[PDB]
Amino acid sequence: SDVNVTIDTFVAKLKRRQVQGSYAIALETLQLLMRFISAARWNHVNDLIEQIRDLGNSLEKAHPTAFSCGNVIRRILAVLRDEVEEDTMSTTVTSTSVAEPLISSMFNLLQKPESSMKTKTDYRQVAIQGIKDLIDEIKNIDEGIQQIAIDLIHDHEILLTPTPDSKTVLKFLITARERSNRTFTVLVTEGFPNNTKNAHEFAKKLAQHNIETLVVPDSAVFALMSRVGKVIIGTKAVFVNGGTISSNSGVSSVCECAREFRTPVFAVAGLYKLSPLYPFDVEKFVEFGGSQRILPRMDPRKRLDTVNQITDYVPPENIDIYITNVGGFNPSFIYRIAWDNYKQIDVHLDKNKA
Amino acid sequence: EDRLQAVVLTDSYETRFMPLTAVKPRCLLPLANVPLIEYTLEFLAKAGVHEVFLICSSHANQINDYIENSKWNLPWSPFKITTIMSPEARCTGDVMRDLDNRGIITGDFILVSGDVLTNIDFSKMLEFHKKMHLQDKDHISTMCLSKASTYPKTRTIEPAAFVLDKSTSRCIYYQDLPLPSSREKTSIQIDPELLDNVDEFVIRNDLIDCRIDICTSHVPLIFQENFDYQSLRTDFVKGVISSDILGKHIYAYLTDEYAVRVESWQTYDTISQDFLGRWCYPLVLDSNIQDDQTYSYESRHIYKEKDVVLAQSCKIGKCTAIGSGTKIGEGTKIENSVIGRNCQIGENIRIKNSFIWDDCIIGNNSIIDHSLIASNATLGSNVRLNDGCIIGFNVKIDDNMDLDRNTKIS
Amino acid sequence: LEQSFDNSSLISSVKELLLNKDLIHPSILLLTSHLAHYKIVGSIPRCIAMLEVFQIVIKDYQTPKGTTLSRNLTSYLSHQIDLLKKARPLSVTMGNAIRWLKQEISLIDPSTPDKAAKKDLCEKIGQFAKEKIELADQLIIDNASTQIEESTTIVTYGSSKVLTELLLHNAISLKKNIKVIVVDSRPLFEGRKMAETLRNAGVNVMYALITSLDTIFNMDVDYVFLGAHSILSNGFLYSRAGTAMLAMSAKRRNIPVLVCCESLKFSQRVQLDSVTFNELADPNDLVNKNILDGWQELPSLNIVNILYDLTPPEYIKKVITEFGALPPSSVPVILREYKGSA
Amino acid sequence: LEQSFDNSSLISSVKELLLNKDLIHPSILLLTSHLAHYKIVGSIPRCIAMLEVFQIVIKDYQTPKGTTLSRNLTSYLSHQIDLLKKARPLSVTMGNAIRWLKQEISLIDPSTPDKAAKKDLCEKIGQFAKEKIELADQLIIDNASTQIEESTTIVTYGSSKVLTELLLHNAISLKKNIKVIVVDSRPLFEGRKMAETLRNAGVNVMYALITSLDTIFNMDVDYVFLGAHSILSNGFLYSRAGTAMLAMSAKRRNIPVLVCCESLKFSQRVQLDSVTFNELADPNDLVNKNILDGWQELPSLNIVNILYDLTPPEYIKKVITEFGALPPSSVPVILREYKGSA
Repeated sequence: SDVNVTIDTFVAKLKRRQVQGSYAIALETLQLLMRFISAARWNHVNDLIEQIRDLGNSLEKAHPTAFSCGNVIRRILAVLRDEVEEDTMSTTVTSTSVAEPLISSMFNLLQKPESSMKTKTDYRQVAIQGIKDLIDEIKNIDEGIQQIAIDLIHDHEILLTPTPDSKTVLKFLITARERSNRTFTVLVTEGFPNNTKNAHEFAKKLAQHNIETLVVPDSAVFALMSRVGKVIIGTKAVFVNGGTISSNSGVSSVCECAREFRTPVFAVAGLYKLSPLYPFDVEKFVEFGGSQRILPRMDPRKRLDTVNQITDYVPPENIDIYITNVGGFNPSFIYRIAWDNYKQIDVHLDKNKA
Repeated sequence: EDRLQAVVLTDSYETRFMPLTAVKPRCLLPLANVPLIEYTLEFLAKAGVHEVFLICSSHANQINDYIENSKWNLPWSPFKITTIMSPEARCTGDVMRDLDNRGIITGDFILVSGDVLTNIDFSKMLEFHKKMHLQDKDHISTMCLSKASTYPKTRTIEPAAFVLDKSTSRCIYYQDLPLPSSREKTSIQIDPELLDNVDEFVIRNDLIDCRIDICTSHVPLIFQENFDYQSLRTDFVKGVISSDILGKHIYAYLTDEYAVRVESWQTYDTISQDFLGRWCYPLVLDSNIQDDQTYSYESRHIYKEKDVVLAQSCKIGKCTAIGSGTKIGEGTKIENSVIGRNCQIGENIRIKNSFIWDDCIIGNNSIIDHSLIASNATLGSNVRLNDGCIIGFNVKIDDNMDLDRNTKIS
Repeated sequence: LEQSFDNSSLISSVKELLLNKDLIHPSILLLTSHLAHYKIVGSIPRCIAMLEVFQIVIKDYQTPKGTTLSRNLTSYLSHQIDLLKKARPLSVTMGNAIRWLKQEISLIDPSTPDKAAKKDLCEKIGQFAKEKIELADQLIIDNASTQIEESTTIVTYGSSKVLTELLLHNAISLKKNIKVIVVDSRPLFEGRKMAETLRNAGVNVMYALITSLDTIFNMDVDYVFLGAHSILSNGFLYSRAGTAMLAMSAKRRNIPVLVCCESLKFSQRVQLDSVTFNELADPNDLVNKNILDGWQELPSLNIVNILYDLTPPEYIKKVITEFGALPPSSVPVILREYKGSA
Repeated sequence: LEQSFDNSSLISSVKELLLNKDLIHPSILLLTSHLAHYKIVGSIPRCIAMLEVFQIVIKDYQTPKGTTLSRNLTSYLSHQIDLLKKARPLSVTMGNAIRWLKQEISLIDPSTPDKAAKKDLCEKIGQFAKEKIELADQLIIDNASTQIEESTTIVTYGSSKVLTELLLHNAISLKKNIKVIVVDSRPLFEGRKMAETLRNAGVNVMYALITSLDTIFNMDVDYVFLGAHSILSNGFLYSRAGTAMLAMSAKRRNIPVLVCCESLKFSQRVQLDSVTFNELADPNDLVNKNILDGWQELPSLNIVNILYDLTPPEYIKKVITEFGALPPSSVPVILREYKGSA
């Protein structure tokens, strides 16, 4: 049909960096999945999970180092998997439905011996309303942040931020001065040569709302680390350890200088940025970029080799709290939110079960 | 505006690659483990074209078997792909008069000659072309060229003098120029009669050719009558600006970053190391695009696919690349060298700076420097290679044999 | 204004002294405009440059009428110092050379006919640049070359001062295998000056940047070397900024840290906090219609940079000097037994 | 004014509400003047006192003319709450009792003849004080008594709330040898209330003070117990101040730390910094012509005190509750599975 051209034109859009960040790629893959579910022919719902899962396998295999396009599909696979169980227990006359949300996740797989009843089209409309409330969740993630993070920050504390390129920290650090009247200042480092087109824009946007700001460079952050009382991280994706994957650079070391000075480390994060995966090999989840813009000589024959990095991982030990739109959480309590929004099945999201 | 046409004209450089290139064309050779047609094709598909015209002057059947087995004869490719069969070894130019006799091309289109590899956003080259259209009704084309200012003298075959405007970057004149090995030929001449109303011009050597010319459909009709032209720039862009036709000016664009074209092995090595290093962002290798590879990226510039058997006690240095299914052995050493798929590396070999292609069973203790091995050419025990060897397709080598510099064995 | 560190008066940004009160040497005006405008230096390049321009300014005497050479030259040379004081705040290789120079001016006697003044100042300051700098660095090479095994890596930082010759010596003059990683920082890209020289000599240089500092240390890596600007009385290092982050990362990932320093560079003063005694360096350099123009005229914006900050002495495994290796907590014993007395 | 923490408006020091808008119970005025004037309480003593004075204020109904008992009592009891809000800021044993009480007011139906209102509020709030307090504490005793060997010591802090009965049980009702060390602080000398009771019952009490906290831990010592005021959502404890110093000293000298808490006392909110959400407590108490008079009328002097501060969850080895033992990082699972649902 006219849907197989759309899924590969979105694949070819996500290959060559025409969409970036974590907001835009999630909205675009969610739009793509609504286009897919509007033209699906399943004839059974366990066929429909395969028809939505092979698409996810192809799209994760297309580009693994952006996670917002790989967890929205898992989340809607989870919310479409959930209503199998609800409908199935109720239909059976003998035991009906327990209707209990939390279960021990070890043992029930270690004892296995083996009206609006079906209403075959309802999986389509419930997937469309799942699309719609995923939209209505992702578009307003800052409300819980601005609700609960003012309980977690105090007034006369100078701040540091190594991720200037996040709209979450920008909206929160504007609304901390707009509604509340907590005055402070924000040190900001540039992730040269990536955030140097963003950190100056970040300082411009904060000087328009004139919160005492100042830009530090990367090398001058340890000298000013003793003065600063707190850092804050606007991350890109966060795993089940709490070991997050951030924006452009800086945060693998400045968060370490925060940990060594016993300085608290925040991390604001939308709920769509979660991932039920694991950092198996940490370099494979890290996007090393190009060597063009760190020395523009382009050494022809002498040719001194060099390394760039557009992704800094932090471990959960260096990080302190997670400010999400569903409350504040420990780094050692990120697994349970994932299993509250994902299942055991779609973490090895692959038809070839090896 | 839209509906971009295009034409790639390969198969003009078979003089360059002569120990190879007689069993499969220049355009079908693996630069980084995959034959470099798509290094042009993915670029000009990101440019957004709607039809291409592959001129295949030689080995036309083993062009179209790959083309029909590509991802481009499938009904969602951003351009439809068409070929042009050919009698052997036509000079360039007259392909455009054959095109005008056939009469397909209407509108702006890419004159991509050779096989290029680039990062330039062609979208921002459109507004240069349209500013040329708006501020000149006597235009010919635009010629994008790179700024390789840190090195003259090492862009091997043709050094050129792209003398052009200060303000508008209109190409004033052009002249071929000799080689650093020749101390003899020391003069160029630019006669100032056409230099009347320019008043500001720049003459540079640091612009490397890449043959990516986009024009209007008027200029093949211009090229129709003047049947004396056999090259694309040694004769034409001289013979169209040298007061020959009045009111026809040609323009030339300069980028700021990497955009390069294959000339020979003393350029093939350099562009292989620039592409295999991170000097070609974002058109890089680890993204696994072309024939759905599985390249991962460690630090120190290492490229490995799945199913790679790295044996114990081996070391793999800077800037390497290994395909799937291979097998290296104990005591081997890899450095700055791409290795093809499904080969069988033996024992204690020090591969260095050599571009080993697919299915190459290399014998034990047989060290290699710059000796790029084409497909299926196996080796044996104690086969000491050395510099410059371009040992060709399917060449059986017995044991204990030594080679010399530039021994182009086939 | 919350910490008010940007109004630290340890540097004064006033320029353009037009006063013709003294005969300011034109070579020293070249030296000050060569320092402060485009910084081409480390610390001992500043020491050798200052020393071999004071060479020229003592070679061009021009003594006044009634004043003996023992009674004018310290005030004249201090007014020569004042232009460099305006240009860039002084190193300890500045200070421990100029106070030694004034002490050697002091022991001259009023009988020199201004002909042997060359033979006891030019030759003696050449003996100073020989002894307390160059052959001391030769001892640094001959002492640190035994503490590097073959086929290892080195992570320096910034522009080195002495250990460029150490890397060249262990690369070429001893031929043992080595893989130098040079890392530097915005805005003084002075690690590139090491990278050009070392790779031009033909050693496996692999340049990097300090933002990507994590992925250097996840390779096979050991033996972080560090050039020093000064070593304080406690053990706190003092060098170009961004040193201490790779120092604490290097001690964190349990690979050793060394500092190649010499006994001219130890200091008498004392501090433990990083932003206490420090140099602010020209905040227009952190821009290159630009990305932003005018931190001024916008209320509530500032641009700060730091040249100098302190690694704590828990991190440095080994300070090496020309007398020998030493723990960094034991630097006052060479403050008291060897500096000045040698 | 450098940190401006003394102007934290989480407590309001206004007093003497003279307004006769509502029928304020005289017993609740006794309870507020018993709390705020001379603090005789912990947290669950405040919970039992508040609960058994709301017992009396529901037993004395005095319903109005046209208003049903389901439509007046929450506003009346909230105006009863407001006097305690003026007196002392509320615990979580305050809050998780009063919101439960309002939810149980809500499920009454407009058919009660104000005679069975006793039989479903008095008896039900007695079942609350039984279930969520007292037999829960009995489970605390029966769960924590198996984790104390004979002939050991215990270092509590302040006034305990539940584990006074634990020390009495393991002292007398199980007869195993034990040597309790009680330590408390200025100004609420509430460890003396434990010391009087425990030594009156006949156990080896050895009182101390928190200034001398070093020499307690240099003896034979283990098993620091700690009463909790609340346990936050992260794992941060929250109790009477000076708890966290012996917590970090106890974890520092590698002897275990426990917290006897119950599932009524876990909280939904979240903080990690100590002086963020906190109570200022009447700075005239830190004086007893006195030693100083008048911190006011002297410019540039202040007297601060803190009741509540946070131990980080790295320090607590084991929070024990009536369901069982648990690591402190795992407190949200009992926030979500057992609190409210039980």
